[PDB]
Amino acid sequence: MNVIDHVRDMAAAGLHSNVRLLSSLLLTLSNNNPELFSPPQKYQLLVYHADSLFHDKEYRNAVSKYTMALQQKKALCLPSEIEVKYKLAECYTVLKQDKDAIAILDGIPSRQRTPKINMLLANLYK
Amino acid sequence: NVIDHVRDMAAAGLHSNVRLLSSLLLTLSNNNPELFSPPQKYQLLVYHADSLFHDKEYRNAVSKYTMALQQKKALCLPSEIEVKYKLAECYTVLKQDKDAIAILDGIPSRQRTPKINMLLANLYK
Repeated sequence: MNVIDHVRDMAAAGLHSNVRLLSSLLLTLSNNNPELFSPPQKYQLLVYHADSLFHDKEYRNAVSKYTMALQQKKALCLPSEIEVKYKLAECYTVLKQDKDAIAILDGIPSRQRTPKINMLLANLYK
Repeated sequence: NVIDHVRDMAAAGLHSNVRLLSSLLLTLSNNNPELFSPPQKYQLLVYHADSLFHDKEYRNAVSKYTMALQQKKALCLPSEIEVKYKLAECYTVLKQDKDAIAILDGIPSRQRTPKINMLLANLYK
């Protein structure tokens, strides 16, 4: 297996605390040793970390990581872009930035929107 | 930070927990010999060995414990005397009496706690 695999596992088992401190350290290490991780791996790392930040309820931090993740995604069973946007939207909502929550969701092609994503939108339109 | 966190989980008694983490941290440290302070490396090792000890992997604990002491010689931190104790506990369970005795005997008498004196006494029968 692999270090990031282990972070995804720990993520699964819900050791959020651990994922946070480790992914954080991993990220620090990544900015100092580029190509210790592959671009797909970096995306994974960012999502796991942001998810972590999110569960810990530090939304502004999560927001920046999420948007960083999406940037990475632009470059070319990984976390779905659509899953990330959803949580991003959630962060914005709690932060009372609905303009921004709406934007990210609305930017998802209508045919690609999930029931969950449509609920959120619906609520936002109020 | 990180090392501090592992400490807290250990204290909390969340052992099967710290094993996974400390393990991954150890392998990382090894690959980035400059990622962690010598003092922090020591902590890691000790904490990992303890988890290896809660899970009952004594031979493996012995290894980590001895690497710990081996490191603490290059030099907050867990008592070197407490490590030596746990180390002797492993040898004992493993029935390596000679090795248990040696490590305890090697502690200056002035510094030997009741626990240690008892283990020794037991081992001397």
